[PDB]
This record gives sequence, structure tokens and C-alpha cells, in this order.
Amino acid sequence: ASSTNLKDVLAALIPKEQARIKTFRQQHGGTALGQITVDMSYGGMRGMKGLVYETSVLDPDEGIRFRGFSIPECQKLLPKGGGGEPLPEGLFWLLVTGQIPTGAQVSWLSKEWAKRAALPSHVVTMLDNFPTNLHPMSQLSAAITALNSESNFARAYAEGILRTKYWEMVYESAMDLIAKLPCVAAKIYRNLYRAGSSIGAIDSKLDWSHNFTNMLGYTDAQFTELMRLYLTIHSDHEGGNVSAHTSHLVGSALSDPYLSFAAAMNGLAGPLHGLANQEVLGWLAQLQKAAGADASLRDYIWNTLNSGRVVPGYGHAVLRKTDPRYTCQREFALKHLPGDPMFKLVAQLYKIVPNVLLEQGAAANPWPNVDAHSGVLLQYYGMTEMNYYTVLFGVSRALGVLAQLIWSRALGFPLERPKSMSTDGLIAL
Repeated sequence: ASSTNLKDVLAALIPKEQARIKTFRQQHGGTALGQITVDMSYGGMRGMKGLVYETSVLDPDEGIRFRGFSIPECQKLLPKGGGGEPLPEGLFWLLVTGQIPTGAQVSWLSKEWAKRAALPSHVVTMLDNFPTNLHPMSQLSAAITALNSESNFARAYAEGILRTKYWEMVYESAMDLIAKLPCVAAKIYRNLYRAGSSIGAIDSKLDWSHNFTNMLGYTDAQFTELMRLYLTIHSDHEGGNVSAHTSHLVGSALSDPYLSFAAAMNGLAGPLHGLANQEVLGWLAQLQKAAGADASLRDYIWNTLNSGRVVPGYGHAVLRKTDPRYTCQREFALKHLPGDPMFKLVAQLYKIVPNVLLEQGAAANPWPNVDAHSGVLLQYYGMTEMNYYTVLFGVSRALGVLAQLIWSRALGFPLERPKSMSTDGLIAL
């Protein structure tokens, strides 16, 4: 047939990457990066360099970057569904490499996951008897913890593999995870909202995104495409966010990938971490019954900002133009769902909001994010089961919390371990 080695590649790159970091820490190593304040301790390590996360960096001028590769350059580059919208595969490839997977490097992986894609009967069991009253983000988290039984790394932990051999199996757990994530999550849904029917089979002929949607039991061809672009973009976004930080912290403790990703979700399961996409959509909804004007919404938002309220969705700390990940989904409705009452709307906010904000001193990056653009698309296709949107966002962040997990292991990074505080101490300190 055809293919590239992935693991094979990975294996080659490393000593390259492990040498650059050793020269580096070897010279400039103890060079003075920053200061800690008694305020930043109390602020959640707020603006406190402490990462070394390597897959993505926020650029105040371009948005997020999957190397130097920004939202837009991936789009036209990462290899297409064979559609318009990119494959989370090539994306996951990119992230692990620093490279743009070619045709057969991407398909390489689809066949790869196709395969890897097997769920124990004990996780099937357990998913099945979960009471509906248990949130999806809760059942997910439990499955993955239960799937941890299957971990090649735990097992080679037991058996005594060696340091340097750490990645070559945190990788193996790594691919399987991603492979059987859409089964766990397809299963959740179906069980929840599709009157617990079957999730179906797995077609090796299909690429990740599609078997998800087809396990998800949606058939709209446009549907899958959104699947493909939604998994790519929600993917990664620095190593300081709840989800990533948490895969990282638990993972540091040499905890198999599975274990660090079901904690990573207890983290995403958070309110100040999991529900944004949702918040907005609800506010829009309210907008919804509260076709109309530039004039009336400019008036309502006006009132909103003035009545001490805020618009769920716009205004980023650093960002310094449109989160392109918003643009990405907007570049889509038009393609797609162009005269959609609720999209329309969304798109109005776009016209109105930035100005009002700027004009009503609550600026310097008044442009919307992603969380403003998705929910309106999910629902359009049928995806109205909102509690569930958090799983989709966990099925996507997957690709970028694993694809570095394998590198923290690979570079051989130590136990996260920040000496802790105490208010009586600092008072003397």
C-alpha cells in the first residue's frame, strides 16, 4: 500500500529536540524569566510563566498557532477530507511532528485509528447501566478511567521499561485513546438522547470525523464536514488551560495517558471551563424572543452594556483581532446555513457589538472568539442537546493534550512541583 511511520518519524525527531533543549538550559538555563508577587499567588498563578507546553502558542496578532501555523494556514494546508474542511487527523499529525502530513500520512492514520478502535466489554457494560441522571461529562470521565485497564504504559511500568523508553508507549495508549474516544462519546449520546440504541460499527474505509458522526447517528453529509473542522479547531490552545494543565499535572506523576485525560475532563467539566459555547447560546436564545435591526439590537446591547451586563462571547485579554476560529465557523454558515434566522443573528452581533464595546470603553480586543460561533452551528444540524456540547469539546482538546503528553514524556520533564503557600507564612516572608 502506502504510508509514513509516525511513530517512526517521532523516534527520529526526538534526539534532535532533546539536544536543543539541553544546549539551551545548559547556557541561558538560570536566566531570569520573571518575578512572583504576593498578589499572583492569590491570583491563580496569574501571568506566571511556568509552562513549556510545545504544541501551541497564542499570537496577539494572529490568534492561536499550531507551530507557527495559524488557524488560516492550517485550513488551506492540512489535507482535506477528499470536502473543504480539514481533518483532525492531519492536525493531530501536525501537532506531534511540526509538520504537515501528506495524503497517505493522513490516511495512514485513519486506517490506524480504524483499527485501534476497540472498547472492552466492561466499559460497554458500565456505560450502559449509567443512570441518565449522571451528566455525560461525568460518564465520559468514568469510562476513560475504566479504560485505563487497557494501558500499555502502566503495564510496561510494572514490567520495568526505561526512562528513555517512556514515550514509545505513552504513544501506544495515546493512539488507542483517540481511537476509542468517539465510541465512548457516541455511546454516551445514543444512550442519553437516542433512547440508548446502538452506536454501530466502525468502517475502516472512514476517516475519524465520519465514523464519529456515523456512530453519533447523523447522516447529513454537511454534518460531517463540520464535524471535521470542529474537531480540528477546539483541539489545542496553550498548556495553561484547565484541561491541558491537568492532563499535564496528573500525567507528570507518570500516570498512564488514560488516567490523565479523565482528570483532564473533570477539569473541562468545570463551569468556569466547560460551559461557554452554551452560556452564549442561551443568551442568544433569550435575545431570540425578547428579524430586527441594526437599530434594535444596537439598542438592546447598549442597554445591556449600560445595565451593568456583558455580551457572552466578545472581548479577549490579548487577542488583538478576530479569533479566526470564530471566523472559521462564519466562513461556514455563509457557505452552508446562510439565511438561518439564528445565524443571521449571530452575524448581526458581529456588525453591532464590536463598535458599541469600543464606544462604551470595554475594549482593546472587542472581537469575538469561537464560543460565539459554534453553538449556533451545532443546533442547526440537530445537535440541540446542549449539556452534551462539553463532550464534543473534550473529544477535540484530546488531540492536543495527548500530542504533548507523549513529548513531556519524550523530553523527559519532571513532577510538577511548585512549593506551596500559606497566608501566615507569606505574612512573615
